[PDB]
Amino acid sequence: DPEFSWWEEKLTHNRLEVKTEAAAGVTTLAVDTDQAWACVKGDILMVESV
Amino acid sequence: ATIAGLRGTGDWGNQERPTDFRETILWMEPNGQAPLQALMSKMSSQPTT
Amino acid sequence: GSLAPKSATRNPVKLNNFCQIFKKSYEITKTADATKARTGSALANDKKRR
Repeated sequence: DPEFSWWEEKLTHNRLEVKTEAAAGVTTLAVDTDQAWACVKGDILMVESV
Repeated sequence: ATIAGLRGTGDWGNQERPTDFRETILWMEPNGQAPLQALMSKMSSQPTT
Repeated sequence: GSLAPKSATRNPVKLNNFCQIFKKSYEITKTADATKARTGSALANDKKRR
């Protein structure tokens, strides 16, 4: 055909940003829109540093 | 990202999913007892100069 | 002895392009074709240039 197409896919980290400050002892965190869908039960998340 | 845990026919890209097609044309023609060129088939032929 | 977790997935991105028509023509008289030139045959030289 005079018009042709292709598909590309990237592999990326599972990175979340906490919008609302949470103190120690809080079991619920607020993240950016639709970011929590990637995570499921059993994932291990760790706070990152500069 | 889809979390539903079940990929379905709806959970695909814009043109990732073509449907099914029958790759031919079904033709309709006039029907009758005589051939299509009825007058011609019941006719003689002779050359002209 | 735990149970298996939930599942998730994603989709790629799409790109496309077009095709273009190119034309380049050469013309010569038959008399000039029949003649002999030191530089060689004129038609072949015109074909190479174009």
